[PDB]
Amino acid sequence: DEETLKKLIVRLNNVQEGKQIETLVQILEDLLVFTYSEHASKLFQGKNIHVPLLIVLDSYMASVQQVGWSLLCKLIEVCPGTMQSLMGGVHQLILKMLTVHNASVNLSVIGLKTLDLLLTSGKITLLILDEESDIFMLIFDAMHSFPANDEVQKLGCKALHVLFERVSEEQLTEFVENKDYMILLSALTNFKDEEEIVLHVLHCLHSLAIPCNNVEVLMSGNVRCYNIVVEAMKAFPMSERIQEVSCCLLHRLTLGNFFNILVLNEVHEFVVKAVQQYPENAALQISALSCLALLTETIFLNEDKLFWLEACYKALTWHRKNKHVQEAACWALNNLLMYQNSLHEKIGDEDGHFPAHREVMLSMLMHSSSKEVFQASANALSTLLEQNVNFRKILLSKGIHLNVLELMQKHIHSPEVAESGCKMLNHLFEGSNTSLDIMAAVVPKILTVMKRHETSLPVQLEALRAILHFIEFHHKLNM
Amino acid sequence: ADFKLQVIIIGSRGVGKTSLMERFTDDTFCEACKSTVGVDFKIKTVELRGKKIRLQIWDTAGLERFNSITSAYYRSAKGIILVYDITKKETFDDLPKWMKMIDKYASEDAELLLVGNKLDCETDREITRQQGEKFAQQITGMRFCEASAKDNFNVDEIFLKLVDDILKKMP
Ligand SMILES: Nc1nc2c(ncn2[C@@H]2O[C@H](COP(=O)(O)OP(=O)(O)NP(=O)(O)O)[C@@H](O)[C@H]2O)c(=O)[nH]1
Ligand SMILES: [Mg+2]
Repeated sequence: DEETLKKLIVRLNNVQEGKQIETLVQILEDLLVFTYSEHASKLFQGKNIHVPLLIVLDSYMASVQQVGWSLLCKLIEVCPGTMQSLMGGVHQLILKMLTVHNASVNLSVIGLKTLDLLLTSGKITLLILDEESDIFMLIFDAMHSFPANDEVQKLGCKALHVLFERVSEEQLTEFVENKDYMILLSALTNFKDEEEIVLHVLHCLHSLAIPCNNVEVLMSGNVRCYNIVVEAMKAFPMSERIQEVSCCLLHRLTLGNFFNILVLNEVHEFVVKAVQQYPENAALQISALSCLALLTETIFLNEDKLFWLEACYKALTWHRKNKHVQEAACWALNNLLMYQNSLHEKIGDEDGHFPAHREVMLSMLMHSSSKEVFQASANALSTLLEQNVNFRKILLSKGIHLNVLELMQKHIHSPEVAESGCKMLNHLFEGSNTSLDIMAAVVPKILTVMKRHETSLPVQLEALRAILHFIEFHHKLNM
Repeated sequence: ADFKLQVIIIGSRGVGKTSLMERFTDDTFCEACKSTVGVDFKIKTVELRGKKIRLQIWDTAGLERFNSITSAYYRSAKGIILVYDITKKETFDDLPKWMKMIDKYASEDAELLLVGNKLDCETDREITRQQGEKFAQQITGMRFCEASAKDNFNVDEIFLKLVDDILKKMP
């Protein structure tokens, strides 16, 4: 019972013989996996006795360090309070424990396992990073020395996936100094069929495509980031994790070099399948619809039309309460309709056709408080009106003109929303009547939006186009 | 990283543009070099003239179908390299069209260098050796320096002489 553990602590607290001790805690390892009770609830072990027994009594030893750093990981799972006591040490110890034992494929798996079980806390990652060890050198050396071992490659990578998110914005640009690229990418080659390795490698590559002097080296021809496509095609056709991570990476890669992606046809034919197959993971939508709204000029400069629009309507309808989904989705719908005129005939209120104009209308009227959604929504209702003479008769009756003028006057301190709303008011009225109350209510608001942005070249162009539609009865028109 | 360049490599297909870019940047060579499906980088860092130089090498297609897409990149190119294979004569006679595209799209500070590839078949060379500078008797920036990718003969001479000729002029 507990008195046995008291004897064990009394034995481990006093070092007399260097070899017998490795029995006592070893029996404790049995009581570690003996699930008869949580007898390790005293909190005396594993945090104040076992760390001095683990660093002092055998620093260099594989005698005691192996079973000690195995007991610590078996303890952290069952006894939870140790996760609060390890920091707030265990972090100066583990770097030396990886440094000294640099040459064991069976004593580094347990070090990286304690690392991948330890970094999940936070506030110990920070204390590991601020040290003399430079832990990335240690994990990269352990990955370099051990190919074909399935657990150093994983339990690593998963320990980088959580360590690259908080490093720097300059150390990240440094690791593209012919390092990250070789170890991380190669693991992808040896274990291209195991899931978790590929998912964590896609995560890690996603986490160092953040700078701008790094998207060049990743999209280059020496380490070509079209491993995203093979990963999305073979090692995970039907698992949302790798699809979401791969596609967010592909959204991050589309800098000013589009004509590498879209020409290599498998980098715009696969993102569309990732949208249409998974319409219920909002991160996938806010990545993919933005990526395809960027790439659509190139993918239509070179059916293929019908790809996006069903998915964009499904994204508008479902994720109503989100703002990023609606911004990106109506962005993609606008930039699809503006570069493929034919399916203008396929977006309407009648049967079969999709009623997306009502959805963009309600998606603007809900999210009044945000400038980006009104920006992209006015750009998406502009194109949906300039090629039709029947959508400018429903919105004119439902009352969208008062609503868009109140929206413009609420966001009075931005030129983007003024320009987009003024373009909507210009396209909406053309070829209609004007019951003088409409003009008497509108034209002061457009003049207010005209003398508060007196530098922007399209906010008076669109304005001195839009006011042109409005310029007894004489005893009212004189007034 | 003190300076970035934009040196492009243009030429009719089959000559070996990709082979020269590979011999300069990563020294690899496979005889069945798959043709470039479009444009492609191959980034390089060279240290010369007391400066670090981030050289970008845009390898281009060479077909007639992609001739529009490549047209987007002739503007920023600090130095343009034109190539013709000495075994096929029409691969040299394309050069009026390439020079037309250069004179249409390029800038004013764009040095234009000609390179003859695959010199190890000089004994089978259906194009001579004198014809190069004889064609380069046009605008005086047009150098000429034959080389050969598969045998690594005068390969890096091309790029090093070109980057020296570039950065010896601009401040
Ligand atoms: N012996 C020898 N063979 C060469 C040399 N350069 C190219 N070749 C051969 O010629 C082939 C032509 O392919 P490639 O290098 O792509 O020519 P390319 O004009 O650049 N093709 P593209 O521009 O369409 O990408 C090469 O695959 C190689 O077998 C050279 O210097 N010597
Ligand atoms: Mg080639």
